[PDB]
Amino acid sequence: ASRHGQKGTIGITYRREDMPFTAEGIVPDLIINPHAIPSRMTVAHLIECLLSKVAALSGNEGDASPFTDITVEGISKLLREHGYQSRGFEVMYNGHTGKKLMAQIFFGPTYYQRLRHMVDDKIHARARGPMQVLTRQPVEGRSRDGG
Amino acid sequence: FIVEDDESLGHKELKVRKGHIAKLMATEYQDEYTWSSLLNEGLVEYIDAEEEESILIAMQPEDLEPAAKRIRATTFTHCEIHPSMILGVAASIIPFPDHNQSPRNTYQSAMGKQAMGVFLTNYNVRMDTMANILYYPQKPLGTTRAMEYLKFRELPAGQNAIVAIACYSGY
Amino acid sequence: SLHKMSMMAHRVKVIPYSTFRLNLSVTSPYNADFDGDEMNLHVPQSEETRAELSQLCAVPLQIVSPQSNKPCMGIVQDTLCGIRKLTLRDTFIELDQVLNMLYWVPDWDGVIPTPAIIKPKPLWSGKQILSVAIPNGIHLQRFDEGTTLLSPKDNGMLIIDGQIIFGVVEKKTVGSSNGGLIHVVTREKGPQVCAKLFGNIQKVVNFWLLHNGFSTGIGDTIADGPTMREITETIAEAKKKVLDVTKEAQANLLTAKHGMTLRESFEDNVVRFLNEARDKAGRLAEVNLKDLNNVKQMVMAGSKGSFINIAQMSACVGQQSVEGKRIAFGFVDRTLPHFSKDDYSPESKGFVENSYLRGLTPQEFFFHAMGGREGLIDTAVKTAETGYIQR
Amino acid sequence: DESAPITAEDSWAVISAFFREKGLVSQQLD
Amino acid sequence: TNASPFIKRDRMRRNFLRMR
Amino acid sequence: EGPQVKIREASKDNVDFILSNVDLAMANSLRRVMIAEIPTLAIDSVEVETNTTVLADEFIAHRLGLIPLQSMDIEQLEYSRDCFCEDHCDKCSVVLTLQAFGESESTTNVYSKDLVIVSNLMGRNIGHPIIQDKEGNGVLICKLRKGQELKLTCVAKKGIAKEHAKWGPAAAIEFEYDPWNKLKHTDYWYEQDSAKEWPQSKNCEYEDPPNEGDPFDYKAQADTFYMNVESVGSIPVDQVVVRGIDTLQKKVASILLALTQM
Amino acid sequence: RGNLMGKRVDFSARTVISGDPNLELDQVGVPKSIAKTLTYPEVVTPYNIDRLTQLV
Amino acid sequence: MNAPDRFELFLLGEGESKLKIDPDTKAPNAVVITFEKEDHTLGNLIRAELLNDRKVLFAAYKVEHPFFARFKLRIQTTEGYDPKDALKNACNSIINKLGALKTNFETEWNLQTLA
Amino acid sequence: MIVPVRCFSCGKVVGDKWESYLNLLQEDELDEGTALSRLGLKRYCCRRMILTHVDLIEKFLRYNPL
Amino acid sequence: TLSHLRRTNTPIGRDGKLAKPRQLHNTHWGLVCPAETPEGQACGLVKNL
Amino acid sequence: MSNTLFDDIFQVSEVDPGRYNKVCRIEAASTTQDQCKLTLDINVELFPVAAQDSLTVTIASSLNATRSWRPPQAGDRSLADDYDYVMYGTAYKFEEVSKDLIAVYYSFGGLLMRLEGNYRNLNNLQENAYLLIRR
Ligand SMILES: [Zn+2]
Ligand SMILES: [Zn+2]
Repeated sequence: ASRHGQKGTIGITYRREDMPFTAEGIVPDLIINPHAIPSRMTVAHLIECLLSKVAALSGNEGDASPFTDITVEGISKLLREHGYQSRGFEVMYNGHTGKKLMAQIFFGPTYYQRLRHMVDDKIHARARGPMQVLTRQPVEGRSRDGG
Repeated sequence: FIVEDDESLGHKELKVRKGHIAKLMATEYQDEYTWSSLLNEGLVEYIDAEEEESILIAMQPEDLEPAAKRIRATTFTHCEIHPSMILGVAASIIPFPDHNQSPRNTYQSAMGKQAMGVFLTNYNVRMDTMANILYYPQKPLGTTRAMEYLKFRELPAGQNAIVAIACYSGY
Repeated sequence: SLHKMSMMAHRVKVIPYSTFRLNLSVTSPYNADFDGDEMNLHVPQSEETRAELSQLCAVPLQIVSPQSNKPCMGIVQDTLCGIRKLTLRDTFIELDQVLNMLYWVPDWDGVIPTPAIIKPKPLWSGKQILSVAIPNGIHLQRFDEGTTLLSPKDNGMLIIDGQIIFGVVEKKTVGSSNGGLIHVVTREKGPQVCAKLFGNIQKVVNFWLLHNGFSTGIGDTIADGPTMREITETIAEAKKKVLDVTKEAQANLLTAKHGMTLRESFEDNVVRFLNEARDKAGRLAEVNLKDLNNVKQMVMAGSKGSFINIAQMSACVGQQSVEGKRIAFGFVDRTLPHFSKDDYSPESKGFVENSYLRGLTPQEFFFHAMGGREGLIDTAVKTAETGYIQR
Repeated sequence: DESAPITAEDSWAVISAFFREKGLVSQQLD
Repeated sequence: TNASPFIKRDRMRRNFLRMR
Repeated sequence: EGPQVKIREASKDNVDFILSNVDLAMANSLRRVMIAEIPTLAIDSVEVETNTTVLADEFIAHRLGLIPLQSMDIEQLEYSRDCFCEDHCDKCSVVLTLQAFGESESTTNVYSKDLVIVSNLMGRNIGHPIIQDKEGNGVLICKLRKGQELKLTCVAKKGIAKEHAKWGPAAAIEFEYDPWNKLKHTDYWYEQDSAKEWPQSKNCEYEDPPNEGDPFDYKAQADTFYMNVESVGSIPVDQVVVRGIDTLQKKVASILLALTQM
Repeated sequence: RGNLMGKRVDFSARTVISGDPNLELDQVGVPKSIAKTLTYPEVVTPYNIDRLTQLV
Repeated sequence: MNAPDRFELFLLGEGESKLKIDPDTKAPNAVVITFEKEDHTLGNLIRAELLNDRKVLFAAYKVEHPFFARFKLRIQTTEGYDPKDALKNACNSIINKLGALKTNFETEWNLQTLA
Repeated sequence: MIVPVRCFSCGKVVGDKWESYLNLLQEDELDEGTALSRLGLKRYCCRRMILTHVDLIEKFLRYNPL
Repeated sequence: TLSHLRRTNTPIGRDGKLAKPRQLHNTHWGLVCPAETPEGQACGLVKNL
Repeated sequence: MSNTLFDDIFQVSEVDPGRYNKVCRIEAASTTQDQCKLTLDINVELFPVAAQDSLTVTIASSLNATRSWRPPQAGDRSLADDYDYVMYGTAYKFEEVSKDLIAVYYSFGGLLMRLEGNYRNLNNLQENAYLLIRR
């Protein structure tokens, strides 16, 4: 999950040679679907991505700082003079065939953290296991090999 | 912050001054003002939940103090220290929290307690039931001022990754 | 489980990498996003139970919802956006791409349809290639609001014999709807062909979406200068109207609207004015917004987003709410301790004039928190009461 | 000058002084 | 107008170092 | 002859060049083969004889696994899987050993230039960990103070980058064609101007500007690629380009002989 | 309400889910571990004798 | 337990071939081929160059599922000309072209090394 | 924790550069953005790691085990 | 851990009404965080300073 | 055997961009017949047009039951393919207006077109055809 309530899990994984890739060769770590943007209305996630990119380029670590006066316009000017597109977009190529994608996409660094609900503690199955005493039923307990 | 009324500079001003704050910075970098030493001559005031029915507060220290970005009374008695300090510990981690929806903030403030990183430094000594330590914990590129006080830059939550908001056909 | 779905049967394909795995179309009957949800499996143990399970509880003979006489399935977010993207008059496909797409359709008979153009060049239209997935002998008409049989706006729909003729594919055709394509094919051809229909459509649109790419970002949300200026002056004149009403009220001459008390009339007038302002500004932003804007692409493409979402992200948030009345004087005579007493100007009582792009002044931030909290607690009580009454 | 007013950036010094004194669990300890 | 996007302290550290 | 090649510039660690008379799948497949299929050498299995440090054991394993190794002579030996032997003969593997001590009062670092080759090197240039900087230290592994001990036994094997990112030489890649968008394989999101709102490519000037008004050259086709390869340093960059070409053709010839044998 | 009208059962499994656009609707993807734990009896006929013999 | 690792990602068919030659039944002179332990990095190349050849009529490859390192390929062409001959011609073209590329690269590399 | 070896995105070895990047900020009084530039990390996927990695290892190390 | 150290709780009873203390109040300003709360059976019941 | 099935000369009145990027709208009048009228969509990038352009149209039911499509076979072709703009489609609606003037609607993939005219009210078309435009 992000710092904005975008919790989610990994669908599948890919290596680089079929991950999509940009002109400088910055192959991304992870890709999330665009439809999580509008209905969740999570603008600050996008703003963070932009500011984080320009912070990493400049060296100067960024600043979130709620009721300040930092605007995306100022962020955009600064990032443009660092030599990228003014809204963080990017030309990027289908790593299968090397062809250009049509629509340019958003791209940048963003801060995540890893949650404790891991699948290895939630997978559970039982066929004909142990058996309760008072009611003669399958017992409880994922750890106790229950039903 | 307390705001005196009658200034020989005319209008109205809060009592604390640049000299005091320079003395504060000097005390910090000494590594003998305190918060208490700032109390003991009437610069800040403790206010309970009721005197707000008797006082008047300014947002900025400039908002009415002299007589394409963002859209933003002459009897002020107090000015608040900084408006970002209406938040709480968890919600002081959300970057730009004024730029999204409130229920999303509430979700994030719930989920952050489920995150993992380091939690202490003597963790090699402490036997414990369940502990979760990750490998290469990175301070976040974006940040806000409060998490400096939360020591969060010293003990970060997760790592920061290069993302791409695309729909790459499947998953 | 609440209704007849969410016990449906499946065939099993064993896969590696431990987790379950299911098609995206069946997601909404289960009512289950992948945010960490969990399912349950139940293996039958004999021939009778296997047979009746396969012949009743299998998915493909449950497309039409008995509870509301329209199909509960459909195609969803990614393929919906991709299918509107693919079905436009302004797009085209060349030979190698169309060969790979044709091989992606599994039941493809092995004939390549002649392209629409031999022009100097062989190119196929997205409508033309998508017609391969549609099986033959299907007919459908829409004729909505344009559609003079020479459809200039390209709205509407028409299919002769499994071939698109004109019309942009949209949720009003391929999502769950009363005269929907899914409804038509299930009622007509046979209610297991439709499963293969979903498979074909999903595969081909996903492949083409892979090789087209689609995204969005900040620059979708930002607006244009003059339109922003018009938004600002619109909200300003709304404030002027409010101030005029307050002056009239404070001068004790008002009409004192019938059936209502004086203060009730005043509150009604001001809330009406502010909501009209928000609507007008949002309409202004939307009609400015370019056709290359991706949130516009999704929102007129069906799947996600809304008019009010666009309006709130760009133009104005609008007046916050605590059960109809706006924010009441919890503190005596004032809403919050940063104003003088006895105000009714909208910013003091809680009109978040600003927008999510520009962020909120802290008072407006607080009122926003109020409204959201109200929604949460209402959900947390209604769920328990509705569960009891359902039982 | 020393008697000039305070631009809003500066108050983080005051906040640092406050936290350096009180800590965070101060109410429990008190 | 400079809009202040990041942090800085040690310029003011030496500023009071010679203002003293 | 065919696919001409032009070198723009070169260094010890990266080659930047031009590729012409070639097709798009050819270039892209060359890219992927270079990024995934080059055989090399890397440390693979490790035996902790004795750990004491605060640093955790599987950190020591994983961080050992990522040190690049000298692999000029990689073709001389063969895979442990195909090997006639069992348990890491000299003719399929190499052995590494590490020693550390908390000697000083201050903290002592353990750099990559401390692990030493032990087994028979049989005169083939293999296994010496690369020292890129000019100060002798390799890459940092671990830190110790005054009482901690490490005794490590390590075995390197062949491996390729497909099943782990250990065995990569690739480390980055670059790729570009039609910097002026004459092929119209994209169109620019914008709000006033495509031309104003996008920065020019660095590779713009090696082709002429699109001449402003001539109709859409529909019959044309992509050529003239722009590559920049930048190896990590486990192997020289000319070697990685030539080996990638070689292994791609080895793959294709393998499928050809399989077909003929069928 | 907890032992007659509803109860624990047997032959069941529980994991988390993810999308896949390479399964048609009546299909479901199951991990090999789950399919190794679960089972289902078959009666031996003349038709399935060899296949069941091999599978034993 | 039986969840596969990355050994089966590229190691050729253990007790198995490298490819299958199965005839289609829906159009004249069409074959599907199933390669395995390979993916886009070979399939796109073969399809593109085989399409560049003129005597074929259809050539398209797909991978069924990224969990499996197998992929298919369908070729049909006009009469007399065998699809297997088409495929072997394509492979010979590939080996020749990139052998030329290789030699060209060492020449220019040695030239760029000054003196 | 140590610096990572080999940037997760790209793969270039990092970890030789750490103490160098330190002493570029100890005695050379240099601005850090230029410090990474003169260290020679021109892509930014590599750059994020040195800029954001924290060094908990010495704070661990100031115990006295055995 | 810090969040759990500064943490407040009130009792109410069985079900309770709406405009009773579940919903956020004006007086809460600057004292209790208007953003955090657990959801479900405690929203507005457990709050942080 | 597969001759022309309707041929004429059309003067374009004007062109509508259609608020798209590669296709546009074109309407025209026949120079010869005073009542025959046309509307049409053109992939304007392959064949840019403007007002006051004479255009030649040709229906051409075939080129001499159909097979799969073929890559175009570079040999000499005694066909209707010595044009510059060749486009395959299907008829879908017939219409009687003014008790003389037939109208017909042919689709092209997603592109649409229209005729008028009352002379050839049986010689006119049938269910699908090509479309041939030169210069
Ligand atoms: Zn061996
Ligand atoms: Zn990197």
